Amino acid sequence: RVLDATQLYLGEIGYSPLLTAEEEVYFARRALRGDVASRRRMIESNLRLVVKIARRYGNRGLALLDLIEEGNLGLIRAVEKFDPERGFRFSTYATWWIRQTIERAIMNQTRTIRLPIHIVKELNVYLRTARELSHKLDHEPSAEEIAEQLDKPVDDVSRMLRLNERITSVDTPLGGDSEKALLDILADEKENGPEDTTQDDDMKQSIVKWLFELNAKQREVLARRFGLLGYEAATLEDVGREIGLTRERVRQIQVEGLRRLREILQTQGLNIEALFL
Amino acid sequence: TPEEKLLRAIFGEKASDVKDSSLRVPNGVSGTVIDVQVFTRDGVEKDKRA
RNA sequence: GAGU
DNA sequence: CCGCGTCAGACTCGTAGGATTATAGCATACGTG
DNA sequence: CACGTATGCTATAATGTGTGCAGTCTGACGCGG
Repeated sequence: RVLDATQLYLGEIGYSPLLTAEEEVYFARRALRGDVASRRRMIESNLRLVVKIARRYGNRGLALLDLIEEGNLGLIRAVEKFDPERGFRFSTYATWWIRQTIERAIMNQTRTIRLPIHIVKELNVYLRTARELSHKLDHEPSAEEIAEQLDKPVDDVSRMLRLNERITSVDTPLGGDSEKALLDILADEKENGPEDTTQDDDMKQSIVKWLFELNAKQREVLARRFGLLGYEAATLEDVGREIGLTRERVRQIQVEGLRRLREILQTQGLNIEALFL
Repeated sequence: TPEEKLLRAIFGEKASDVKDSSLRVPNGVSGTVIDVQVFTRDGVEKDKRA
């Protein structure tokens, strides 16, 4: 049968009767009182207005159905805050709430990276200003030309235009040819290299061998303090407390062990110096 | 890594704030630089070469 | 655009 | 049967980066140094 | 208190969508009337 979401929804809204002013006022008095039925009937009678407005605001923000739902949410706020006693029509009041809610929704949801309202609205004034500038300059405006117009920092303008940089999909295939996407080219920069992984093995293992060259006392002090062969980087007090009370002696043996390693390096450092790239 | 902690303690050589992203000749291409062109934004202090 |  | 739908349709190489729009204006509200 | 982010309200009437494309390929194998 008829399986479009949109068509179904529009049909359902169609089958609710439109209200006159006096009717709206009567209903709405009872709605503020909390009639339930009254609220429901006013909402449903005025859904068609929502769709008329969402039709306008759609275009490129979001799906029509998405706009319709957000619009409905605005309409509900309007029904909650309507004043029947004031002579102004409901549709006039509701229009404000519906437009408001739709716009706020499209300021948030539209952007993959959620941009705060303040930033978004700032950025928009930069845009509208750019448009006026471009009309009269014949040329689309520079960052500094827009900044000179606003009497503001170029850094501000630049940062905002950077945020406006819209996303590219990683899956989008490249070159007008359904050959291969961005993912196919894009490296993992963090993940080195069997080269790099094997070099860390080599490094760590060369340090073990070097540590064993030194005295049993120096090697143990270095191992425990660095957290190298131990588990935790034991502080001066921890290492001293487990061995030799003198916290000061840990510093002494440690620094002594580093200087013996310097000797090994000046002798056999011919391997160590090549660790500098 | 604890190893580099120990090593940088030994040599001092505390590693600096700046890295290295210099543009270099792609490997096995080789030739003569015949022209250079520089583009700076409107506000940033220009290079001496520019 | 290059061999199939 | 007829008709409407879903499913397949060679292998490596190449080139090059890249597109669009627009969301008011102001006052209060919530969380961090 | 301030700075960054959020939530909020506005009152002439206005009350069922459309829009941007798709271009029709092909021989086979199943699935409700």
